[PDB]
Amino acid sequence: DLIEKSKKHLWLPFTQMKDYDENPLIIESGTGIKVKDINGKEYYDGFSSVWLNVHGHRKKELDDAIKKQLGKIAHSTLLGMTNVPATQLAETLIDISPKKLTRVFYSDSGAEAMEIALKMAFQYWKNIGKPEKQKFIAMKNGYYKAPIPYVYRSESGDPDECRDQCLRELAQLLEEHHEEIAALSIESMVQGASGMIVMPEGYLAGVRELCTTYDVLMIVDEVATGFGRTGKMFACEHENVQPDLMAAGKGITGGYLPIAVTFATEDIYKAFYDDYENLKTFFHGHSYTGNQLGCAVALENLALFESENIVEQVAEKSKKLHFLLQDLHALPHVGDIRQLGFMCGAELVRSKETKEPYPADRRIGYKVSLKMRELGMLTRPLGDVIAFLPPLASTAEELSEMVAIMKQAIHEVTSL
Amino acid sequence: DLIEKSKKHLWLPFTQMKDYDENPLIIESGTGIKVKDINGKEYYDGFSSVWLNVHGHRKKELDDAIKKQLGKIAHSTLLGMTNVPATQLAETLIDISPKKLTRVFYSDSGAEAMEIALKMAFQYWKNIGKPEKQKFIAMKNGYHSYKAPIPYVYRSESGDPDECRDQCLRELAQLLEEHHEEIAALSIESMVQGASGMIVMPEGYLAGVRELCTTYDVLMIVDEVATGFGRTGKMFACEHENVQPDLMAAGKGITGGYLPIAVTFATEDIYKAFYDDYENLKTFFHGHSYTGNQLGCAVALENLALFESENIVEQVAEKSKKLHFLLQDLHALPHVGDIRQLGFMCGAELVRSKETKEPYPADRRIGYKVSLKMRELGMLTRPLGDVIAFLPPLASTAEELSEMVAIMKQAIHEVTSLED
Ligand SMILES: Cc1ncc(COP(=O)(O)O)c(/C=N/CCCC[C@H](N)C(=O)O)c1O
Ligand SMILES: Cc1ncc(COP(=O)(O)O)c(CN)c1O
Repeated sequence: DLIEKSKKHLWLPFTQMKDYDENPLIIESGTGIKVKDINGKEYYDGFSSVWLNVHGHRKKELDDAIKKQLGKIAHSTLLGMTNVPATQLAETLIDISPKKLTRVFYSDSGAEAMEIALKMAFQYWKNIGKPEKQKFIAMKNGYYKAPIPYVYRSESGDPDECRDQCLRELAQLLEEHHEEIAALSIESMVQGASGMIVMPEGYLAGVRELCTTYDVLMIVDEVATGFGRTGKMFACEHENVQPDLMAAGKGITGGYLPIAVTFATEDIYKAFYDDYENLKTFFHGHSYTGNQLGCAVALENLALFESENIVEQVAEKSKKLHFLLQDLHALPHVGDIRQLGFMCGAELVRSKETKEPYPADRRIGYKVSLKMRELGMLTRPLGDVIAFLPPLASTAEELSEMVAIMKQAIHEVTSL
Repeated sequence: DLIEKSKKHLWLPFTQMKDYDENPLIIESGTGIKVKDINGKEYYDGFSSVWLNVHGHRKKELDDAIKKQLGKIAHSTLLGMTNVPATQLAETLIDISPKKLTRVFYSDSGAEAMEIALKMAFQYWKNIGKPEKQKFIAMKNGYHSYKAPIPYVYRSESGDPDECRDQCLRELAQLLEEHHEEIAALSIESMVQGASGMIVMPEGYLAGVRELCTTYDVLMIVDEVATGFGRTGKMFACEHENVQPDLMAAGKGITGGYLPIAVTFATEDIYKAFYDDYENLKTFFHGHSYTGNQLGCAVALENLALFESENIVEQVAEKSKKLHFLLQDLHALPHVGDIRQLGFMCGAELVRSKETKEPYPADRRIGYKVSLKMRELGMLTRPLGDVIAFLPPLASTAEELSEMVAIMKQAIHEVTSLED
C-alpha cells in the first residue's frame, strides 16, 4: 500500500503526477552505484541521484562522519555566530577552489546559492556607489539575453565560428548596455538541463575577458558541474577562469545531505564590511545554514577527493567513455552525443541528414527513460536529450554496462 | 586558530561581520538545551537555534533514526519517483495537518516552502482559466503586491485589541472589494508576526482573514515555518482559530532541529489543477534536487513519533502557563514596554520610557547590547531590533525556563539602566 499511499499524499518536484500514477517507483535502499525498490528490484543510477551522488550509496566514510558529528552536535546556527565544521569546511573550500575566491556563504540549495549570488552582485554595486548597475544578463537557455555556442544546431557547424559569433553578440550587447548591468550568470562550461550543451573551447574565457573589460560581475553556476563530474574540481579550471562569484552544491556532500555555497572575491566581501549603522550588511540567510552534519559529511567527502584522488580517476575513466559512448553514433536515431568528464548526453533526432527533432508530444525522451527502468537503469531525459551523469565512483566496466543498457533501450523504442 | 579562521574565510548570514569580529563565537557541542563554545563556555539555547530545536541537542532517539536510516540509503531523488521515509512522513504529515491539506510538496528550507506556495497559488489560476488572478497580498512587515495592514495593539491608537482587530479586517475588505479579480493569494504568518517583532494577533483576526479570503476567491497562504510543530502550544498555530489554509508552509521544528526539511502543504483542489497528460503543460515546474532526503525525513518521522509519545504539544501548553507568570517579573523593569507570548514564542519590547511607549533610537542598539550581555551571562538569543525574542526548546523544563528568564531580566536590567 506504500505505492497506493505515494499516490494519495505526495506531490513530486518537476513531475506530472499522472505519469507517476501510471508508473510508480519507491526506493528502499541502495549500495555501490545501485538502488533497490520496495518490491525488491535493482537499478543503476545513471543520473547519480540528479547530478550529486559522487561515491555511491552507503559509502563508508560519509556514513562515518555523520555518526561522529552526531557525537558532538547536529545543528547550531550561523546567524551571528558560527560552529566548528562549517568553519573548517570553509577553509578547505577556499583552498580547493579558484584562488580569487576567498569567502564562503552557505545555504541549503543550488537555487539558494544562485539567488544569493544575484543578491550580492546587485547589492555590491549599490554599496560601492553605482546603483545604475541593476540589470542582469541571463545566458539563453540559462538554467537581457545572450546566446550560447550551440554548434550542433548552428549555421556553420564550426565550434570556433559559432563561439566567436556568440562572443561577438555578447560583446555587442555589453558594448551598448554595460553601464546599467550588475552581473552575468552562466553555467560553468555545460548547460545542464538545456540538453547537456558543452561549451566550446575558449567560450568561458571570452566571457571572463568581456566581463572584466566591461565591469559586469561574472557569476558562475557550478552546481551541476562542480566537485568532479567535469573531470576537474570545478569546470572553470578547463579555462583558468576566476569567477567573481560562484555557486556550488550537489556533490559537495557526496550526495548525502543538502548544503550549498556561494564563493566570493575579497573585493566583493569588503563592500559589505563597515559599521552596522550604514545598512551595508548583506541581509540574507536561512536557518539551517552551516549545518554541522552537512559540513561534517562534506569535510570527509572533501578528504576522499584528496586521498582516493577521485578527480584524476574521472579524467582517465572519461577517455574510455569517449570512444565507448562514440559507439552510440551507430544507432540510427541518435543525432548527437556530447560529454565533458562524466557530464554526458545523447540528443535524439528523427533524421541524421536533417537533424530534425522528434515532436515533443511523441514523448521520446520520457519513453526511452521508461525502457531503461524496464532493463535496470535510472536516468532523466531533458526533452529528447537523454542525460548520462553517473557516479564518479562507477568503475570502467559499469561505465561500459550502463551505456549498453542505455543504447539497447534507445534502439528498442527508437525503432518505433 | 578556528577564531582567526572563522574571521578570514566565512561570510555569515544576516550579520555584519565587523560585529562578528569584535565578538566571535564558535559552537563545538551541545547537550539537551545547552551549547558549549570552543573555549569551553556554556549557554542556554534561548532561541532554540533560531526556532528549530524542539527536544534538545544530542537526543539519542533522533541520533538513532539517522544512523538507522544511514545503513539503508542517505539520499535518493524525488524527481519522478519517491522513497520510503518521504512516503511515510507524508501520511503522518497529512494526519497532523488540517483537514483540507492532503498534499505534501517537499523542499530544503522555509523560504523555499513559501516560494513554492506562491508559485502553486500563482500557477493555480493559470491552469483553471483565470490568469488575471496574479497579484498577492502581503501582510505589512510580513517576513516570508498590495500591502495590507495587520493589527499591532501596543502601538495602536485603540490600546483596545478588538478595535485594532476589526479595523484591519475592514481595510482588507476595502482592498479585496476594489481589487479581488487581480488577486491570486494572500500571504500571512500563522498567529504571530515573528521577524516584525513577535507581534501576536488578536483572536479571530486570522479567523476573519480566512472568511474574507473565501468570500472573494483569493487563496490563503499560511506561513507556519516559525510557528509550526509545537511552538505556539499547538502542532500548528492556525488551530488556535480552527483555520483551513489553502496552502501551508512548514520547516524548522519538523526535524526537531537536526536537519533541513521543509514542506508546502496543498489542498486537493490545488493539486487537481496540475493533474493531466503532459501535452497540456499542466505540470508544476519546480522542486529542488535534495527534495525528499531520507535522513531528514527519517529524523522528522521520529521527531513526530516523539511528539506523539511524550505529548510535547500539551506539555508546551502546560509549561506555557508557567512561562507567562515567569515572564511577569520582566514587566517590573523600568524600560520593558511590553511582553508578548503565545506558547514558547515570547518577546519583551524595550523602550526609552514605558509611559510614552517611545522606543530607543536605532543607532543606540539596545537589542544587540542585551543579546551580548545574555551571552556573557550564559544565554543565547537574537533580538528583533529592540524586541528581545525568547524562544526556548520545547523540551525545556520548568526550572530551565526560570533560569533563562532570570538571565534575561538580569541582562535587560543591566543595559537599559546603563544607557542613563
Ligand atoms: C515566517 C518565517 N518564514 C521563513 C523563515 C526563514 O526560513 P528559512 O529560509 O531559514 O528556511 C523565518 C525565519 N527564519 C529565521 C531567519 C532569521 C530571522 C531574522 N532574519 C532574524 O534576524 O532573526 C520566518 O519567521
Ligand atoms: C545550473 C543549476 N543551478 C541550480 C540547480 C538546482 O539546484 P537546487 O535544486 O539545489 O536548487 C540545478 C539543477 N541541476 C542546475 O543545473
